[PDB]
Amino acid sequence: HHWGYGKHNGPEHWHKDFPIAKGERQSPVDIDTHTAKYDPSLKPLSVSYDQATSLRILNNGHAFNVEFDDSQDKAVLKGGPLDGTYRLIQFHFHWGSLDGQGSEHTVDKKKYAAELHLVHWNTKYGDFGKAVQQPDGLAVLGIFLKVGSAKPGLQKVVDVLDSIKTKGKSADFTNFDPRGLLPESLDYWTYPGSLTTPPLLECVTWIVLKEPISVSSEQVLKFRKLNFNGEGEPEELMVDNWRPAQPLKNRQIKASFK
Ligand code: NI
Ligand code: NI
Repeated sequence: HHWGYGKHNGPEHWHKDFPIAKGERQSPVDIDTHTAKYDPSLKPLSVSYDQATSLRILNNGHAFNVEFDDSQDKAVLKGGPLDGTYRLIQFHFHWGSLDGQGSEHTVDKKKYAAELHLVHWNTKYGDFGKAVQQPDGLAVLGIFLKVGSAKPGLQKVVDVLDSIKTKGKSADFTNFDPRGLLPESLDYWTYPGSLTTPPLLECVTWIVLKEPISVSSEQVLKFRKLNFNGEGEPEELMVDNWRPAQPLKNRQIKASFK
């Protein structure tokens, strides 16, 4: 709770507390769409969110986390590059100060206005805390946001943010359907990587959807009204909470589509 996104505590500093920041499988990365190899071996991706059950939303001083009840076999990601089954625990976003930046992954160096991360843990390790200690512990579905038409399924999120403005505030947040945040297509890129915030663990199979979602300007402007600070400290708007692209280091990015 000293790391952040600023000049003196941002991404270029994180390696001091977290040496893995300079590791061999760090995220995000630029997705070079011409270099990515179509992989006919990938099985169909399966997103089964019909029983997802949200519990709460928290401003953690970095982003806001929508946390789900993951105590039962509900809200599962499987197939694609995955072996076994991964359970949804939370989602969050990364976004910019301006529409021209905000995403963590880039596509041929293109930055989107924001990116959504749906975080799932491998059920073979029994819970999230043990899964993050394993190289195949997590599967994160990444979805790019562009500014245009509103996303009606985002509006419940946008409307609770005024209740969690500052670091440490949380609220009850039930019956949120994450299916309303998906694009039409499940075409994706996949590669082995890491968490994009400290502790930067190399435990993620990344699945980045090719098709962005559209959100309105007014929706992302409400993201940018959150605060990094806690109440009673100077106001610092919660913007630019994205780590830039890291070295690919001879990993391969595979495409699900030709
Ligand atoms: Ni700290
Ligand atoms: Ni993230």
